[PDB]
Amino acid sequence: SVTCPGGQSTSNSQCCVWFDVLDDLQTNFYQGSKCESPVRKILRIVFHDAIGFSPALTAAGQFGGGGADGSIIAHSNIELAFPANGGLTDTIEALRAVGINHGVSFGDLIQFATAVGMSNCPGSPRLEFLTGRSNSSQPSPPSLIPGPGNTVTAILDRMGDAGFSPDEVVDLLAAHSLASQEGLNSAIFRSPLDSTPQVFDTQFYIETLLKGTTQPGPSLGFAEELSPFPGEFRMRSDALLARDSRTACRWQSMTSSNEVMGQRYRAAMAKMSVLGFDRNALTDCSDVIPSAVSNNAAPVIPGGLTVDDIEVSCPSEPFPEIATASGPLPSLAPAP
Ligand code: HEM
Ligand SMILES: *[C@@H]1O[C@H](CO)[C@@H](O[C@@H]2O[C@H](CO)[C@@H](O)[C@H](O)[C@H]2NC(C)=O)[C@H](O)[C@H]1NC(C)=O
Ligand SMILES: *[C@H]1O[C@H](CO)[C@@H](O)[C@H](O)[C@@H]1O
Ligand SMILES: [Ca+2]
Ligand SMILES: [Ca+2]
Repeated sequence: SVTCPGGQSTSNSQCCVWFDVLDDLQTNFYQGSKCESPVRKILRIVFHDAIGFSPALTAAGQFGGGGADGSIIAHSNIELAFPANGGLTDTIEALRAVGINHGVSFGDLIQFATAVGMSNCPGSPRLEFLTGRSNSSQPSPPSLIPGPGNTVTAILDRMGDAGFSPDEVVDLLAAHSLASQEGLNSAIFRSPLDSTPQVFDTQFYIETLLKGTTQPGPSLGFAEELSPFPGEFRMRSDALLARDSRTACRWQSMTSSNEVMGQRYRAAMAKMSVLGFDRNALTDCSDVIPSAVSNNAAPVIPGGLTVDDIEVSCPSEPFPEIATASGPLPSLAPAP
C-alpha cells in the first residue's frame, strides 16, 4: 500500500526505516548478506535478550525482565557479565551503532537482525518481523539464561517460566543448526554443533542423537560431551535434551523434515520475539524480510554412521528413514 522513498513497497510506513537498516546490516554486519558468525552471534543475542523475562520473579514481587526489550544492548554493561553472555560484546557494539544510526529501538533491531540474518542462511523460514517495541529497558535480572550445564529439568523450568513448553524449547533449538561454540572449548574455536552450520536444516537434531564417540579437542571444555565425529562439538544440554523423555519425541520429529522444523521454529521465534510486549501493539513489517535461498540438500546421517548409531530416544515412534552417506566420518571445519 505504501511506498517508501526507495520505491520499496510495504504495508505500513513504519516499515520504511527498516529498509535502510536492511541494507546496512546486509552490507556491513552481515558482510554481504552472508550466513556466518554474525548471524550466529545475533541468534544468541536474540535469545538472551528475550529470555530475560520471568513471570515467576514478577509474581515474587520483583522485576522479572522486559523480554525482547534490547536490554542486552542498552544494559550490556550488566548483561554481558552474565555467564551465558560471553563472546557477544563485539556483536552487541555493532548492533548498538546500527540502532543509534538508524534510530530504531534496540529490541526491534535485535529481532530485525535475527530475521535478516536467518534470511541469509539457506533453508531458513521467513521469520516474522514486528516493529514498535519501546527502546526503554531495565537490565535483565541475572540467572535467567539457560546454561549448557543445566539439567533438562532446570532448562524446561526456566524456559517454561518465560512461557515456552518443552516442545517449544526443542523448536527454538533449531537455531543450533546454525551454530558453533567459541567460549566452551578455546582449543576448537567455532567447532560447529552440526555438520551444516551454514544451512538451517535438521542436521543438528540428527547428529545430537548419534552416539558420542569423539572428543573433538585435546581436552573437554565447559559442558562438553563426546560428539559423533571430529570437529563437531556437543554441549551437554543438547545431548540431554535429545534424549530426555520430555523432549525426545519432539527432537526426533525434527529430524526428517526441514519444512516442519522451519514452521515450528518460526512460530517459536515469533513467540519469543514479543516476550514483554503485546504483539497486537506492534506493526507487522515482515515483508521487509526476504525469503532465504532454499536448501535442496536432504537430511542425512553423516559419515557412514547408520540408524544403529542413533540413540533413539522417543520410545513410541520409529526413527525416521534418513539417508546415510559413505564413510569415513567427516571432520567438520570450523564454522566460518
Ligand atoms: C535451550 C537452551 C540453550 C542452551 C543451554 C544454549 C547454549 C549455548 C551455548 C553454551 C553456546 C555456545 C556459545 C559459545 O561458546 O560460543 C550456544 C551457541 C549458540 N546458540 Fe544456544 N543455547 C540454547 C538455546 C538457544 C536458542 C533458543 C537459540 C536461538 C534461537 C540459540 C542460538 C545459538 C546459536 C546460533 C549459537 C551459535 C553461536 C556461534 O556460532 O557463535 N541457542 N548455545
Ligand atoms: C535507545 O536507548 C539507548 C539508551 O539506553 C540510547 O543509546 C544511547 O544513544 C546515545 C545517543 O546516541 C549514545 O551517546 C549512547 O552511547 C547510547 N547508549 C547506549 C547504552 O547504547 C539510544 O540512542 C536509544 N535509541 C533511540 C532510537 O532512541
Ligand atoms: C578434522 O578436520 C577439520 C578441518 O578440516 C578440523 O576442524 C577438525 O578439528 C578435525 O581436525
Ligand atoms: Ca532483554
Ligand atoms: Ca545445520
